[PDB]
Amino acid sequence: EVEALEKKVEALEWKVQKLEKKVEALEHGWD
Amino acid sequence: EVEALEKKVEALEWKVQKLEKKVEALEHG
Amino acid sequence: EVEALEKKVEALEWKVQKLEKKVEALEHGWDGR
Repeated sequence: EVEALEKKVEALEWKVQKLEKKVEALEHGWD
Repeated sequence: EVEALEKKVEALEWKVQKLEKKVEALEHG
Repeated sequence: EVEALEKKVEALEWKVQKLEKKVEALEHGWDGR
């Protein structure tokens, strides 16, 4: 059960860092 | 303790999915 | 182990909430957008 939780958190941490990059690009008008 | 964590992870999982869809829209129209 | 999950989860909540604010601001064009 906590092993399953840990995989879920690892994937969230990934999705969230990708979201952070996308949102910063949008905020800053990057590129 | 663990059950409470499971609730928090589900809540986060849902919010991140909504974020992904909205950000994706934002990148198009 | 479980203590570590709990801190990771807490971090995520702060970041996810920051992301929602930013994304809503972008979507509604708040404060010039």
